[PDB]
Amino acid sequence: MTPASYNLAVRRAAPAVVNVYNRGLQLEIRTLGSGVIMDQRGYIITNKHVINDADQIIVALQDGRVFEALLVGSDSLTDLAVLKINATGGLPTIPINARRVPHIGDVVLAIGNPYNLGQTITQGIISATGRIGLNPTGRQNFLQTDASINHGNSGGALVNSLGELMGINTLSFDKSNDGETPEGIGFAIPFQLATKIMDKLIRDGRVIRGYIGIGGIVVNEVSPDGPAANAGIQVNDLIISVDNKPATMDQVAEIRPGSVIPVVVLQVTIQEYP
Amino acid sequence: MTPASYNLAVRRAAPAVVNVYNRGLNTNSHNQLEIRTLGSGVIMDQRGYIITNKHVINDADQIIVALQDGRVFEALLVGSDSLTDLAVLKINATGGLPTIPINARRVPHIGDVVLAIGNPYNLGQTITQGIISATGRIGLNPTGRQNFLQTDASINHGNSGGALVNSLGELMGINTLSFDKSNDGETPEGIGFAIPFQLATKIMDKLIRDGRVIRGYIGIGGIVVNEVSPDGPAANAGIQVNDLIISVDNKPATMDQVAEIRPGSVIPVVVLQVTIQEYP
Amino acid sequence: MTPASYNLAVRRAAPAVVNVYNRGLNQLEIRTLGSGVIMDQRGYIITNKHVINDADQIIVALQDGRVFEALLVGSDSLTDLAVLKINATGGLPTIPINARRVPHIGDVVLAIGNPYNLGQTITQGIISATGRIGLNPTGRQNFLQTDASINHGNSGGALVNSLGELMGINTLSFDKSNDGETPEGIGFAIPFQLATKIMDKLIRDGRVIRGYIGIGGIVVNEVSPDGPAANAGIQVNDLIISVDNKPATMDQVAEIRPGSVIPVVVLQVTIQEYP
Amino acid sequence: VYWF
Amino acid sequence: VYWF
Amino acid sequence: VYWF
Repeated sequence: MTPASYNLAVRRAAPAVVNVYNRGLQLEIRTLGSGVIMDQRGYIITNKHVINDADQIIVALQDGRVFEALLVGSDSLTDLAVLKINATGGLPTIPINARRVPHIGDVVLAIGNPYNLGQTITQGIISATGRIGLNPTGRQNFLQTDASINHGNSGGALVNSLGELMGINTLSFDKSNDGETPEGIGFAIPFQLATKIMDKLIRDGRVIRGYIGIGGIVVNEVSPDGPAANAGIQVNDLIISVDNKPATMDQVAEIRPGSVIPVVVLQVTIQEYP
Repeated sequence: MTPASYNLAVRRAAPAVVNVYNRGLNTNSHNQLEIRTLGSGVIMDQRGYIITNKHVINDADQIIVALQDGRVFEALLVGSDSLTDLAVLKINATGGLPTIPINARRVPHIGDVVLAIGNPYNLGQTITQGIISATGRIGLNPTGRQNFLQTDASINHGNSGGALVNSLGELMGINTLSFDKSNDGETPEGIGFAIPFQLATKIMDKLIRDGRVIRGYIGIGGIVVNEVSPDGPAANAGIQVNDLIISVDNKPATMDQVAEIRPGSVIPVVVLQVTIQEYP
Repeated sequence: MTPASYNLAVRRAAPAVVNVYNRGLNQLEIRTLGSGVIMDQRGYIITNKHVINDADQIIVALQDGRVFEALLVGSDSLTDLAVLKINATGGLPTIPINARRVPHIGDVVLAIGNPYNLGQTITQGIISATGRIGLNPTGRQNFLQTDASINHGNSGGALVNSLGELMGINTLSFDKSNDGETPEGIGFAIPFQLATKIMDKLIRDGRVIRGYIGIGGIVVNEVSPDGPAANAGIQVNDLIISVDNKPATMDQVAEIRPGSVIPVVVLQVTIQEYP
Repeated sequence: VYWF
Repeated sequence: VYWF
Repeated sequence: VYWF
């Protein structure tokens, strides 16, 4: 027989997972992390928490090359950041299958640089999808996995047995309150969302979201309100059609500022989410 | 091609494992129902019988069961068993209930890939995978002569009472607890225990029938018999003091044999008649 | 459909992984415990040195019930390996080994040991990495890294692939955190190739005979004094190339027997056993 | 919190 | 330790 | 560090 192995996925994807170093003024390493080479142009996704307050960001490929990288953009909400390196002899890129839909139970491999020991691969499965993550009241779409994720894995890749990118490993449940240590609970930003964020970053330098004038279906805040909610809308009440579309959270941010949008229960201009 | 995956097992068995909430009336000062503990449960049949861990539902004023399909029910406690830490709940459902796949002929093997289904830290149903690490385990520290399945499938607070199934979605056991307890300092990794499905099922039927697991208590403590502390009463039938024994009810010399014999039946003990009492 | 399983690897390899107890004199009590691997029918067993260090009596127990008093045939501090021997007739279960198999990153692996003396337990993971330096800052040693769960008690036990072929001897897990977090799934094992090589050495010389020159550190020079075995035919501080008919390198120096005259360029030295 |  |  |  032949030994059971996910070496295929490793050979296909690991080469594109790089080690990220956030150095800060002499220049000293402030934090380690990982990153994924998305395409030949040299664009790399990583966690914003990894490259924050970096005086100089360095990327090191598994093939030995090392580059200084350009921070094209970052997003707090998604904790995503996009880097750029200018290679010339070709770059290894992460396999991406946009038609593939991750399923709970799919086998996955976490690829990163844990504690700077060097690139390591860990395997688990997709434990859940559509998870708000480590902290509620500020939901998101997270992928949950039990593939061992440690400090250093952030910004790295989560791939299936074919080497296809499933997500970008972000943080991990380190300790539930002041009591014990959770085991096998890690999160990753879904590749589909990371791709949509990367493109926005490459194009604008940041994510331009469409904000209007409400916070906290019904409409009412458990704390004060804002200005922009004075273009032609009531106080606290539900709504239906917004910009020739029946009821909506992700669509208002998807609209770019400057534009005027009609509402009901009749026009407002889109401001940028502060 | 096709990604390696255990989704088939997830699709088949996950719908049947529920989130269990233990709420109390004297947990806050305004005595409004509030979560004291939470864990998981496994729907065994369509009558609404659910298995969970006793420790998950001890002293509850209200037991809430939530299914992945959105329905929420109040559950009745039909019975529990300290020795195995199993409890059986019962919800009153109409419209039908999802039930966990059981293959009574399947024999679990060390090395079998396994999936743990539960609600760790109340994040919502999560699936973790490992293999069956061992069988016939004491798990705990004392005796608790209740064979445990051991597994490295990640188990956390909230997984108790939940399901451990193989790659075919078949029930292997009920997850009961993580070896989180290292008597001093360290944190074990990948050491979790689960009650074997066959034992879980026998316990359940006994709890549904008698409302408690009736066991046979002969009357001694401590192969050979001998207690470091005083012996029981029922040992004054037809036996010596501190000795062994072989055939008890026509069979070679057993622990879990005594308990299985109904109380009141006169049994022949060798080295001859004794009456079994219900384990006190 | 049959349940996905690695029971084949368990049936093939588990019987040869034994529980090891390092009993010392307080009378005779358990100081530490661990695991070991029965390598052949002669009774030789590999395990970790640290698992048997300073033991007054080493006990080996097999999954079939037999228990034995064990003989310490040798040990090596660098690779933290140790060989024991049990006088067992009647036949001994042996560990499957395929000298031709190349372990690959991503290969599914099972750790076999006796964590917290709970009894033999099998955990599953994959080969996370190869040729690593473990925790040690920098030592002439390279482990296999795996996420198969290992705990106190797994030390000296077997790391096998889905076919039951010995991949390595589990040693330790990654120790501490950078900021209060406990590392998860980072364990190390000595590659079965190096373990087999060290075993045979320990069996032949009662220990590991390594050839040490006389300098500390391509390039030669130290931040601290150099050894007396450097005044045979070399200079103070500089680089070297061909040494004993071979172009420039570490492991080769140790694989050379002490006393031998080795031609060193940039011309002959005499190797002195590693002190 | 609906930050529409 | 037993419990019969 | 080196130990030759």
